[PDB]
Amino acid sequence: MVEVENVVHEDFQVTEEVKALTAEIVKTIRDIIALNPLYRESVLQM
Amino acid sequence: MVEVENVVHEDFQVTEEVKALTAEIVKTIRDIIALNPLYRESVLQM
Amino acid sequence: LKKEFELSKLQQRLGREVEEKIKQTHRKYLLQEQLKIIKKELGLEKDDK
Amino acid sequence: LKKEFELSKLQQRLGREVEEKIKQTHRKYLLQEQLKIIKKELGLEKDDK
Amino acid sequence: LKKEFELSKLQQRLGREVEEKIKQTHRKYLLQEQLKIIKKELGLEKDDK
Amino acid sequence: LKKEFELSKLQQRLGREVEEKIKQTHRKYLLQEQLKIIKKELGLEKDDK
Repeated sequence: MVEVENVVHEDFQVTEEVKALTAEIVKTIRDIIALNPLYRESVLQM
Repeated sequence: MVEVENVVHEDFQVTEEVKALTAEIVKTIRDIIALNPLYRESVLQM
Repeated sequence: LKKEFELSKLQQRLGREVEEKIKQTHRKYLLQEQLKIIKKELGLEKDDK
Repeated sequence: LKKEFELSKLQQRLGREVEEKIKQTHRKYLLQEQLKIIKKELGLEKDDK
Repeated sequence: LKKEFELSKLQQRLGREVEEKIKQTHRKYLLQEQLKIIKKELGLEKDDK
Repeated sequence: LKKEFELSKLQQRLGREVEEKIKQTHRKYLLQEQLKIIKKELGLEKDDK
């Protein structure tokens, strides 16, 4: 069966301010597990 | 004696916020067995 | 994430509101529950000094 | 070896037995102490000097 | 579940209180005992038979 | 190794000499330290024999 590894991973040359949203994602995940705790927070620490 | 399997089980069609209360049920159960441990935790890990 | 957190938040806040309205139940009810614990815990005494 | 072993095992059982007697003492004291505090809470049974 | 929980947390507070009172008893007894040994230690007959 | 041993030796010896001259401080100073310790933790007016 036809398949292709179209694992796109394009990135802007300047990779400085592109990781700032990730910081908000992990802070929002900490707020998601703090006000509505679902899973452990140890995986975020690993 | 007359009987019928009237195992009523109404459930909201929308099953998004209905399992959110379950999270509080399991947190209270975890705090009851953590703060007042009565039985084994292997059944809970299974 | 905003919408999901708002859903969990609206449920938690509406439930917190339910929780406050149940907290409106007077502390006399809690002390009555403790009084029921005095009357529904055991009947007989064992190894009394 | 068996002759010594029998006496040793006997001593071990005997020691645990005395220890379990201490536990049967104090565990019932924990239950009775809880009973007392609940009986003192029902109204006013003990008070200070 | 909360109805059970209120009593449990109350019992937990009561248990730590009774145990800490026993500790405040005996720790202070160790202090007073140390006080005595320093009041006695000096070379003396240590009143007795 | 010789130079290091002579340096370590002179340092340990000079420090041992300073330490000996400090041990000349009387044991009464130690007893006074314990005295201040007795006063730092006592309280409790006299209501005994």
